[PDB]
Amino acid sequence: TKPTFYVCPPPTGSTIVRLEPPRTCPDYHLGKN
Amino acid sequence: TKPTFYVCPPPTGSTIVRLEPPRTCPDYHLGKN
Amino acid sequence: MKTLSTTFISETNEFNLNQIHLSQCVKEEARAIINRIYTTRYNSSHVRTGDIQTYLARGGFVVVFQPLLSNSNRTITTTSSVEFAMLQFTYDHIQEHVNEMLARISSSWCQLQNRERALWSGLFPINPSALASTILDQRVKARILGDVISVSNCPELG
Amino acid sequence: CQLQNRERALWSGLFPINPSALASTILDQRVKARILGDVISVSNCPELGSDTRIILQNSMRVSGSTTRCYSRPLISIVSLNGSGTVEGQLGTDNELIMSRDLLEPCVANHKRYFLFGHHYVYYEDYRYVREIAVHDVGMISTYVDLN
Amino acid sequence: SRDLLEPCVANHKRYFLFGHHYVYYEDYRYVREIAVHDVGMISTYVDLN
Amino acid sequence: QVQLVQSGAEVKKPGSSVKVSCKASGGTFSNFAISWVRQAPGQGLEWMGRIMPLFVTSTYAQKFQGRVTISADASTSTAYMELSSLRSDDTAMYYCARDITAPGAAPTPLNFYGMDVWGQGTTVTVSS
Amino acid sequence: DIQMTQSPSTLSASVGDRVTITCRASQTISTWLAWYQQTPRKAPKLMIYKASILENGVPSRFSGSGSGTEFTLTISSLQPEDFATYYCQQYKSYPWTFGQGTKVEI
Repeated sequence: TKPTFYVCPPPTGSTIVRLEPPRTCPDYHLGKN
Repeated sequence: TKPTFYVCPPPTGSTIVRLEPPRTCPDYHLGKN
Repeated sequence: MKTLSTTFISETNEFNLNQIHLSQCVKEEARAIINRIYTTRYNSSHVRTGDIQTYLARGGFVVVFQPLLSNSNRTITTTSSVEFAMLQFTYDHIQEHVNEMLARISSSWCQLQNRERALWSGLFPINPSALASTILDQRVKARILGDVISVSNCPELG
Repeated sequence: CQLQNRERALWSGLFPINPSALASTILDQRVKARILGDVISVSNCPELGSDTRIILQNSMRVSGSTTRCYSRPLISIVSLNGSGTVEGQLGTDNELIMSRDLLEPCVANHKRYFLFGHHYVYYEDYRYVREIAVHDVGMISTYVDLN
Repeated sequence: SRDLLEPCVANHKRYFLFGHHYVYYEDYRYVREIAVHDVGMISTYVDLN
Repeated sequence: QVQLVQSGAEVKKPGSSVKVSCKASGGTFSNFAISWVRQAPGQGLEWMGRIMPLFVTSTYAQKFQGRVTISADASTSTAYMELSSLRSDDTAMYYCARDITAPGAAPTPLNFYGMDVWGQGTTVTVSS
Repeated sequence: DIQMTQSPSTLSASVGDRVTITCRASQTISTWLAWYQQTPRKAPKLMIYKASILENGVPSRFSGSGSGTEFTLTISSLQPEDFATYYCQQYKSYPWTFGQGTKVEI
């Protein structure tokens, strides 16, 4: 096929992001009396 | 809520640790004659 | 009842055997049988927890149940099959086991993701564009502006 | 088991780059770690208690010098019991260093965001500019779902 | 070869793996040694029972 | 703990100054951003300017910018709040508040932990 | 922002009531509000800063919430030392214009 190249312009502070904090894990209440 | 900051004093060689070596994986002998 | 592979389903209420014709046998017969079973098997391991209880199971059965604890007028019509109760036992078993395993898979998956977040956070300074392109499923160019990441889209060369 | 045994290689190869973050994740507890050759020496980080006022300084520039500037914002830990005033700088993940030993060649067109508690304080050309809450910055997630 | 040199740091303390032991060098001199099985471990392994 | 004190019961005629002082007790006075508030009997409260450490600027409020002048010493641990106007509306209970800060701090509301400690109250009257 | 409103003047209550002293703002104070307390023969004293944070020396029966132009001071378990005037304080841009009234709870 045809190779595709990219062009990456220098970023700008407009779109800033962050890593999401760690998700809490559900406690499974499996178990009966 | 209230932000919590930390204070990290410089470590000391007292408590040294290491990464545990890779665990062996169990061979599941599922299969009958 | 794991020895029979049978699960009976009663109500939470007791059944009064006085509503049934000619039910004088059950009380004392079951008392004798339960006392023999207790004295021969659970004499030292467990202890009784009250008098015998009588429940009307589903499908027309009467369960005379004696609760143990470790040292730590009408007539009843019974069906001609206990296949439904074996089905109930089998479904309960498979369902409980598969649910425990699914819960374990889920807890481990959450812990593993929460740990791989540390690798992702520690490797962004080294190569921000590659990690941001993988995470965003789209080719971008990223910079580390201190504690944040500033991304920008990379249009393909026409 | 195979996947864990393979991710051990990533963990072992990334400890030199950032020992404190990886050791805090592994130990499920905030620590400070050093690589002492082939081992890791950890140390617990006690949380900054009350009666403590952390002040954020306006400029990141070294006094008098123009070719040298600080990398992270400077803070003044003012005391309330009369114990004086500690002067350090703002570390990472709300870590408050008790010294100002993180310097850098003073770059041109400087723009950085720093985490000060629940806010991202913004410094442009080594001076305070504005601030934005953490909940306002957009997120990307490294988490894969399993429902 | 001996092509791994460094600017000689002050207050030098390092542990090196020599087979089944962690040989300890303080200020660029041998000091002591400790078996690998004696050093405390941290595990990157998540369990799935 | 820290203590701030004003002059006391003051009676001044309209056409002069007041020159209210505010003596401190501790805190080194290098971590004091002295603010001044007031309210006349029957009014809520008001704000009359803030003098930050390295006391040279003394940013004032909107309504008293042409009237009041606030200064400090950093060696005597005092703060003065002269008005020199006394327009007959200057009849309130002038307070000497204080916020914790440091010299060279950023102009950010993240560094404001409230006016924790206060003064006594002056109870100034402007009438003959 | 530069001008803030308040709650009714009195809000009479008794010992053991949950009273809210809601005061509002003009130009979206982003959690930069402080609450005070001035008894008739005292000086005001800090109760809440950052619209949610208590000051050292204040019982944890006091609370605070709200993020923009809508902030409440909800007290619970009103012990007999809550019969005082309360004030909202704005620190987002000078001048720091004070707010609330709420003369007394009797």
